[PDB]
Amino acid sequence: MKGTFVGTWIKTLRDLYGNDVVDESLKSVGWEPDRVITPLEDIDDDEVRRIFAKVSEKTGKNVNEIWREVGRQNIKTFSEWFPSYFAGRRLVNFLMMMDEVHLQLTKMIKGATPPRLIAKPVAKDAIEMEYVSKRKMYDYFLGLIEGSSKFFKEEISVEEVERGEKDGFSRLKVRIKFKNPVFEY
Ligand code: HEM
Repeated sequence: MKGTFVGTWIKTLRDLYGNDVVDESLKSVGWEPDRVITPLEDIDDDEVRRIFAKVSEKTGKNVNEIWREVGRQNIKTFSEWFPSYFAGRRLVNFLMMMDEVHLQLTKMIKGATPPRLIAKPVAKDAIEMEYVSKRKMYDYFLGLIEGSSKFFKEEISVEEVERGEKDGFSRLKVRIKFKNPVFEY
């Protein structure tokens, strides 16, 4: 994973659980709590897992709940960094462009493997969106959806339809219902 994003995650963990909890967890992995994450570096997926596992241990919070909350908070951060994706858009449009955004933002990186986030209309007031990734970040995905709803101040209902692994990929399909219509033309 990329550095300052994970850096973002770590910052969020500090806000939720305190500096003490986070410092120790970073220390348990061989980091200095005040280690600088450079603007370019990349941090391994498996060290992230270990960090989150330790924060879970020390807070008693299940790691899936922690990921969900990190996802909910992360949307705000992405609005600081990529304001154009948020400006002048409604929630439905925002969610519908996510698959492309993740391709566009990683296409320059050798060996990149972004999540796929394909969405399509399934009713006049609803989309189905499918998470597809080797990383199995199901709760982060769901949390990001919830955080988007909060950020845009547009209420939604989210129903999980399918979950599981296939072809070496994790997949999670949800149906998202918007409060008033969005696919009538
Ligand atoms: C402006 C908003 C957003 C931006 C700029 C953004 C960008 C990114 C980028 C660059 C990555 C790293 C991908 C990689 O290193 O392979 C990532 C990870 C991820 N993104 Fe987003 N994202 C945004 C919002 C969302 C939303 C709304 C969702 C779901 C609906 C989402 C789902 C995910 C997930 C689940 C990951 C973890 C990587 C994985 O599971 O494979 N993101 N995001």
